[PDB]
Amino acid sequence: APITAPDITSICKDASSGIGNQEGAIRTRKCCPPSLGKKIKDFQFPNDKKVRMRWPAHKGTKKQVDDYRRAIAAMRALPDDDPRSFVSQAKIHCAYCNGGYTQVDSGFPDIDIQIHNSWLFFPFHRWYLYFYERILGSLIDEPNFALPYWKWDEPKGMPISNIFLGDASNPLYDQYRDANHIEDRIVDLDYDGKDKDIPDQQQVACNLSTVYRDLVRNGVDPTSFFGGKYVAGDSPVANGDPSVGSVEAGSHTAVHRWVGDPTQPNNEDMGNFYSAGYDPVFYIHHANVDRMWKLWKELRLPGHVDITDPDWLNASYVFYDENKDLVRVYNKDCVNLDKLKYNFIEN
Amino acid sequence: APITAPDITSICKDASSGIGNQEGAIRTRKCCPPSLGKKIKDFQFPNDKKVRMRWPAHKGTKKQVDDYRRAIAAMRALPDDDPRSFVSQAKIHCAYCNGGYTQVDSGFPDIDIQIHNSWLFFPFHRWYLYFYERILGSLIDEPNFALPYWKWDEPKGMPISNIFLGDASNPLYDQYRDANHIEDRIVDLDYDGKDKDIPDQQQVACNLSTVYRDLVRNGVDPTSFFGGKYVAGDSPVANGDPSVGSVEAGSHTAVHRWVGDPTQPNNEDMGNFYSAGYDPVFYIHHANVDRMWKLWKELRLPGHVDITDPDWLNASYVFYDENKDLVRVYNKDCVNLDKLKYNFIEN
Amino acid sequence: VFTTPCDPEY
Amino acid sequence: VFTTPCDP
Ligand SMILES: [Cu+2]
Ligand SMILES: [Cu+2]
Ligand SMILES: [Cu+2]
Ligand SMILES: [Cu+2]
Repeated sequence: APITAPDITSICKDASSGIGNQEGAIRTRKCCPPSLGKKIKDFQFPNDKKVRMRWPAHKGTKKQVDDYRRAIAAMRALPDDDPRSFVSQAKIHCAYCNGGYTQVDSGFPDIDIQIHNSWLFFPFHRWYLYFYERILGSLIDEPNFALPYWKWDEPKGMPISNIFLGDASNPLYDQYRDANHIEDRIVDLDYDGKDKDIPDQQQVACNLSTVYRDLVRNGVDPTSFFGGKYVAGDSPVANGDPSVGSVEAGSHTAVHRWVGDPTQPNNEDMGNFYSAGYDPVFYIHHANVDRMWKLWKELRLPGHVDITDPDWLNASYVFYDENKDLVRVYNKDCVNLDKLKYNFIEN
Repeated sequence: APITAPDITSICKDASSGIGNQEGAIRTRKCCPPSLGKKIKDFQFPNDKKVRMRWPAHKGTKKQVDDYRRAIAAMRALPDDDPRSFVSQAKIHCAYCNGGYTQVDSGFPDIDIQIHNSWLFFPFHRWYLYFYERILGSLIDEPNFALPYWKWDEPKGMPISNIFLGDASNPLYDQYRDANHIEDRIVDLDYDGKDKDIPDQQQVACNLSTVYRDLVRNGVDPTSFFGGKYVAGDSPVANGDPSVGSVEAGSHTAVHRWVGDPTQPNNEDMGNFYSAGYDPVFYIHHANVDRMWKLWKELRLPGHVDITDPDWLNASYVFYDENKDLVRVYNKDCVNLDKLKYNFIEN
Repeated sequence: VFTTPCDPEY
Repeated sequence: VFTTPCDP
């Protein structure tokens, strides 16, 4: 049977899984979403006139950059308890990744839902960003708003983009990042917790090698790319499990570790699920992770196909949308980007 | 039905295929092997006490380099029509690659045999080198003689080894190489006819990427790695045909094109099959190509399996051995390096 | 994607 | 096993 998120406004508990130092945590663990008296609606495919074209963070137009920056500013200006607010959006990741919800709707009320370390990884984050992106556009009246994506598979996109830097006046900035690494600028997609100390050009080549490793060498079929089968009744799969998919465990994990501030008690923000969403670059990293799913299919190699298992197709989550409605979404409905009315600008 | 070499001492014609400027050709097209009254006998697995360990050309010991150099000197000193001679060994490549033989034994006397640009590529050259190596060792009374190999998949192995350089006083030297490229030293495994103007470290990374491409990205099953099916009744597959296997079309082709002297009418020696064997480095490049087959299987990725089609298994060629005996060899018998009594020194 | 060190745009 | 730029 499929994993099924509950009514997240009725059954929810504070996050207390996957956080090593709870008492010193620099972000909240009270990650439950607000109650507005909304019913949960079924997803309807969007009627957008134009496809939202996500843009590489290092090569945006002025309008793309300004729209994104202004939208984040608007999101940070919302009241805290607005489900669209900066902290409310961060809390989503905390709730779904650090034990906010149970499998009560599947007949397992005492087992948590975890969306990481399994085949839920890609579609959960796809939907999360889908609503996040539509929310941002709505806050600034840009009906065709698209997120940037951190194109760390392309040499000039490998340095963390200047748009995220500066200090507190920049809506896109976050003080809780590894200062040494921000100085180095160029992300290490092969980062294992030890700095490599190599020429920039070498790191560039290593990153490209790492992308090919995740997408071709290790992501040879749906099990190895998307991650292991995770169904009603299962307990959470541990970080580091061999069943975790290639991208999730590889380049994905590396960027989180590398950006996260090791001087913080849980390497906040990017270094732990529960806090990662307080870094604007979290979502923009994940937009490129989202893109990897697209690229992986476009490789046209044996095994590079989507999942057809009903227990994956019929798995569902609940999110607030740009109208503060609650929406239930299914994995099956995010496999086709044309139908979700976005894609990514490619060379 | 399998491609089957005829009695190469009875049915053979001057090479006339795949050589653009034959009137100006600097090497002979009279590539047919000598007649010595021998009967063709089937291959028997060798009884060598020890496995011959092929050595990286940039890391040879004194004895390895001296023995190789002396063996090539001995081979060069032989009368041309000795089947073990420098010229005779070069001519083998010409005869099999440039139309010396037909499919007469299969009922197609009107169709040439071509061993390139198909699944015959790897086993033909494996056998070619097998006898070449045994011949060289016999000339210097070294029963465990092993070829060097050009380890262009390892950064320090990418420069053409200085053992091949100098002048005609060096038996391993060939004047008919691209002088600009020899000066550059580092081979471009992605060479496509125009010099990249890039730093050495970038070329190293390019070469590493190319090996990854040939062995993992494009070599995903036997058809794409070994090359297309080619059986009796089939016409010769053209140079550059997309059905050619990943290594043959890729790194393999690049090294030939890069070493071949563009000032020569057919880019002799390495720049055309018919002349490539007059460059001692031809065989040493091909020793690493041979190793790629080993490495490809060691990867243990889906599809990295040997061919089981009888029309491949039972394809055969004829070679002179170190006793000036005529031996018929079959693809099926060369898949296991232990049984051929050689391998490669690895890290 | 498919950027490599061999490419001129690298 | 082949060499990659990530390796020492
Ligand atoms: Cu997540
Ligand atoms: Cu993540
Ligand atoms: Cu050949
Ligand atoms: Cu060749």
